[PDB]
Amino acid sequence: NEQLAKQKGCMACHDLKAKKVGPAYADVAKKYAGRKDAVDYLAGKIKKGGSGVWGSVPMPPQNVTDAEAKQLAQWILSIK
Amino acid sequence: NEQLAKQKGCMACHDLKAKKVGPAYADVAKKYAGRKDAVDYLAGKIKKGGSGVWGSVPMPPQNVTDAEAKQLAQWILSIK
Ligand code: HEC
Ligand code: HEC
Repeated sequence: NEQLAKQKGCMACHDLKAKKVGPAYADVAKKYAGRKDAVDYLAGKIKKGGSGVWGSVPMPPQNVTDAEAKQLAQWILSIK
Repeated sequence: NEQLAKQKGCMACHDLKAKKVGPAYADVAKKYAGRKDAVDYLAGKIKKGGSGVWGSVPMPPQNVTDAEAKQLAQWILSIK
């Protein structure tokens, strides 16, 4: 039960339910750290959408330019 | 950049950084849905700790009785 989980400190490292469907940007940055094709890969994902890397729920295609997609990819890749 | 990510709606489905190291309970429940040994498995994980199912950061052993471990497992398995 939930009150026992709280009183035991469990909720310091767990949530009940994921608050966001997509991966956290720092986790994306870590997965793709050290890869020369990461910006091109991600900029295309962000623009066209995709599924199956992190799970089965898809990212819909996003309303960004190629420029904006590239920049978002560069920014996410710097997150730490 | 971050302001473009916000203005594009990206933060509806992403965080910058994971807020918790461990999996969300609803995700645990889904992974283990439909398994007769799930309560025994999880009660042991919660009590003894573990790593490598969700990632490499370990769950330390937790200060719970066997009773409490079993109940926490039963509760997490009901989360949806
Ligand atoms: C607004 C322009 C953005 C930007 C910059 C990003 N997203 Fe998403 N995203 C969502 C889901 C469900 C996933 C996982 C897809 C899969 O499992 O393959 C993602 C993934 C990403 C990534 C990583 C891509 C990869 O192949 O590793 C990145 C860099 C990313 N997104 C950026 C879900 C959503 C949304 C839900 C409705 C929304 C809105 C966005 N994402 C928006 C954006
Ligand atoms: C307080 C008593 C609890 C309870 C009920 C649970 N946890 Fe944790 N947990 C943490 C990490 C990093 C993981 C992943 C471990 C790996 O990758 O194998 C987990 C995992 C779990 C599970 C799922 C276990 C499985 O094998 O699928 C469950 C049911 C669970 N925990 C319950 C991290 C932490 C903590 C960080 C310091 C703390 C505190 C807890 N967990 C506490 C608890």
